[PDB]
Amino acid sequence: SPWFGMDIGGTLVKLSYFEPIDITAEEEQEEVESLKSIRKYLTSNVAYGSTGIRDVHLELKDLTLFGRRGNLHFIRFPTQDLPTFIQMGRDTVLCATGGGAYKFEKDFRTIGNLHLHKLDELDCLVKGLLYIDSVSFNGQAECYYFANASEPERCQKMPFNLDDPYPLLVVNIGSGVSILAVHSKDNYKRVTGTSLGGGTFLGLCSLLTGCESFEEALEMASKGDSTQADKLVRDIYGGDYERFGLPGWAVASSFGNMIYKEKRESVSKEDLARATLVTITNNIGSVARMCAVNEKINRVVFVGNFLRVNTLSMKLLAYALDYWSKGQLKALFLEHEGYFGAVGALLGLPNF
Amino acid sequence: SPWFGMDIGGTLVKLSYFEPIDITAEEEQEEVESLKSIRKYLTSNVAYGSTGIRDVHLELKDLTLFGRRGNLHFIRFPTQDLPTFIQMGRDTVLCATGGGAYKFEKDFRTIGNLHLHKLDELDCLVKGLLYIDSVSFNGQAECYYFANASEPERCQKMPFNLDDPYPLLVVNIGSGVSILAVHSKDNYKRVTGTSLGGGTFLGLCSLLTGCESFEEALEMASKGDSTQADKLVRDIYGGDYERFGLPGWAVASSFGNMIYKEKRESVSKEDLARATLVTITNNIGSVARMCAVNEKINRVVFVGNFLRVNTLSMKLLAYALDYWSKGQLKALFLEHEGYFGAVGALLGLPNF
Ligand SMILES: Nc1ncnc2c1ncn2[C@@H]1O[C@H](COP(=O)(O)OP(=O)(O)NP(=O)(O)O)[C@@H](O)[C@H]1O
Ligand SMILES: Nc1ncnc2c1ncn2[C@@H]1O[C@H](COP(=O)(O)OP(=O)(O)NP(=O)(O)O)[C@@H](O)[C@H]1O
Ligand SMILES: CC(C)c1ccc(CC(=O)N2CCN(c3ccc(C#N)cn3)CC2)cc1
Ligand SMILES: CC(C)c1ccc(CC(=O)N2CCN(c3ccc(C#N)cn3)CC2)cc1
Ligand SMILES: [Mg+2]
Ligand SMILES: [Mg+2]
Repeated sequence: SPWFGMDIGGTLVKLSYFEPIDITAEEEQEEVESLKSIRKYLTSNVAYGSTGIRDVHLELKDLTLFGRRGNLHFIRFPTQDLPTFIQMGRDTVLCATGGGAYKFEKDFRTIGNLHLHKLDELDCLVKGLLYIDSVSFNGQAECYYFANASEPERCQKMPFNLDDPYPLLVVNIGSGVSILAVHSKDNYKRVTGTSLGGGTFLGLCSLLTGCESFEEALEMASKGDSTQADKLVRDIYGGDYERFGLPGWAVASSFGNMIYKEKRESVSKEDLARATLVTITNNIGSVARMCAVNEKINRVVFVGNFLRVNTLSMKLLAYALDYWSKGQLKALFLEHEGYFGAVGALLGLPNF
Repeated sequence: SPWFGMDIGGTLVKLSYFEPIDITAEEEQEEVESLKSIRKYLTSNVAYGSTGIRDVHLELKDLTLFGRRGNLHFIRFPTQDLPTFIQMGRDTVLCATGGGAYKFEKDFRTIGNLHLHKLDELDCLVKGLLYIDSVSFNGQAECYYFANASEPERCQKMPFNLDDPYPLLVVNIGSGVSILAVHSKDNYKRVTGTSLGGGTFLGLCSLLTGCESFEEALEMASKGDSTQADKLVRDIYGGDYERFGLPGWAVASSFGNMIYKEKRESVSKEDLARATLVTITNNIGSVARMCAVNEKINRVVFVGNFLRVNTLSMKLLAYALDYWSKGQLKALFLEHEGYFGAVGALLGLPNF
């Protein structure tokens, strides 16, 4: 049986796969050809079908897991294409997490003799996050922050140490947003959540701009000016609102300038894409800040695939969290952003 | 000099006007004709120009203020039309608040010999709110809640007593959102705010549906089905997420179903209008709940003109705040929702 970990979310399926690299002579002979064929298919291709992608740059090499040396691979594809994955599989013990482990439980059992073990979404997230950080990213730090995020001339990616991680606030930006307070390896709760996450950015941006992919919406947002759509504090006061420390550049009303017909007619798609990203990102950071104050936690780590190849949101979160907390909260990020549930599911394998 | 109070916000100008009803014989003769003309223009018309509206139903009659009996009138018009108001005025001491008191200060001084006194936006809000509640709404309660908001068969408007108001959380839903913790009549702070307020609803709904007015967007939203655009918990899990008490009907990702091209092509404008309202309203209630927990305040009062003629948002806030706090927080509303700053400004008149 191959060692898989699967996180089936609302938008993306994430898969962690452990490739043994210490296969002896007798072990190779005992291999069934279908197992040799699966391992060869996964390691010789980086694109699977039309929508499966292996993130090669995230691979953990020479990892000791369950007493064996191997490489840990990270693979993703849209949940919309899970029926194709299952039909491929019908041509093994599967630890699965995310909402789709329950929604698609009966579909996985169409694969004969397959043993599906459902694991809690946020239980695997914590276990996966603490494991990857503990084994490091091939000797490098798994966690990083943006030093001097208030100054763009100095704002640069710098590694961050989480050797004693607790207490920790985890902000999981997937389709929606889950916010976790991690007090120890076995003591953690879901503080709250918000429904304004990656799916809101993607869904709204698709309505407003007609973009056809997450990467395309990010590309449009990088060329736009969100202030063409948003109403700023200085549009209401003429400048700063000194009494309550609100700078003129702060957004008073997201999309607030779109109440005027002439401004809707002069706004571009790139402006709307950017305003969507800024609106979603600032609201996530603001909610994260409120939970951090309530939980008395000053380390806020952001995960989930809303932030993959999305440096704009990361810098925005880094600047905003630092500015609005007056340097008392630090925005932290992790190289394996969206795969921690898949890893945590894989780690539940010995329990069966 | 007529007694005006003016709150010039980002979207709407609010005006409170005190009409003396105890004018003696000698007082009437000493009246200048322009003062008789202004008083007659305001009390004999309910529509001023093309965009000014007097909310007759809110009028406080036989009010004793500054030692005189009179009626308190409530008038509104768009800030976009303030130049017309000023040009009418150029054909008096003015206490003004809101961001526009600073942005348009030089324009008000084009009226000769006019004395403009700027007052803090949230200072007038608190003073105005506590005053209107103290004098009551013509013998009726100014404050009301929705009893049994969890059950639609019993959900009905019921008056609420605020005779000892403190402590109080005030959630001012204007263009953006301001959240205030009121600890006493002179001790209060702005806890935080969010940029997802009435202007976001109006601005986004205009982009998505082409609606031309706030009332039209509310009319569209009442006919729509927000679940056509939003991704629910049961769309991800297949049902409830029992582990963390998330019901299947809860919104996991606002506009999250708009990532699929076929769902964008079958969604209606009414659905998008409703999803915009639900998204904005739930986020406001969720932020209000987080501030209430942090401030240890269980009375949350919502004001601002996002909720005028908007019972859908009020019931939504009443149900959501009660559900997610398990009955520990009460959503409260006030009949004079958007006029408290204008009233508070009027009350600063003796200080000059
Ligand atoms: N290739 C991609 N396709 C789709 N969305 C992408 C892609 N890359 C990044 N994203 C973003 O990542 C978000 C989903 O991230 P992810 O953490 O995988 O959520 P999820 O687990 O699938 N949904 P959830 O059930 O809430 O956990 C989307 O809403 C997008 O904003
Ligand atoms: N006739 C109307 N015209 C415009 N907006 C309306 C109207 N009726 C209700 N609204 C809503 O009320 C919101 C503005 O309420 P209001 O409390 O007056 O904010 P404001 O003071 O003008 N802006 P702010 O500077 O943030 O205080 C708008 O964003 C709409 O959602
Ligand atoms: C007074 C009226 C006009 C008004 C002004 C401003 C606002 C909005 C507001 O007050 N703010 C914006 C959002 N802010 C953030 C943003 C990101 C992070 C992080 N990480 C934390 N906070 C808080 C302040 C409404 C109405
Ligand atoms: C686990 C993933 C799929 C997920 C589920 C759910 C959510 C959203 C969420 O968790 N919630 C919705 C917003 N909620 C509100 C709404 C109104 C009020 C008030 N007044 C208070 N809370 C909190 C819970 C994200 C990701
Ligand atoms: Mg997920
Ligand atoms: Mg206002």
